[PDB]
Amino acid sequence: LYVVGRKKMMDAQYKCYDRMQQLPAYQGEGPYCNRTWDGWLCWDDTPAGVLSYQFCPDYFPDFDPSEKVTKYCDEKGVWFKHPENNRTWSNYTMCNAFT
Amino acid sequence: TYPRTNTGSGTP
Ligand code: NA
Repeated sequence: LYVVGRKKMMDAQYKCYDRMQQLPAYQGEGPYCNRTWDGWLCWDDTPAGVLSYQFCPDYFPDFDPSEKVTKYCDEKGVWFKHPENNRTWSNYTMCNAFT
Repeated sequence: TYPRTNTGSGTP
């Protein structure tokens, strides 16, 4: 089932780049975080100061696809970075918190 | 039951 999860992940990755290529530039106002593939999920252009969220993916057997992933776009329009390694980091912790 | 997926630093 890990072979299938990886395949799902690679399909989503390809689909994410297609989506990011085809959608017009951001139409909103003020600072914002850029659309991005984070490694597991696609995120759209997001206004500064918004905590975006979407369903957990089903790539992994301990992930609950009915839980939510969050990703914080800070008030300068910069995606949250994990303080441990200073790289952009989405919050998947609830995906397998209660397994 | 399965191995636990890492969601910490160095993951997406
Ligand atoms: Na493409």
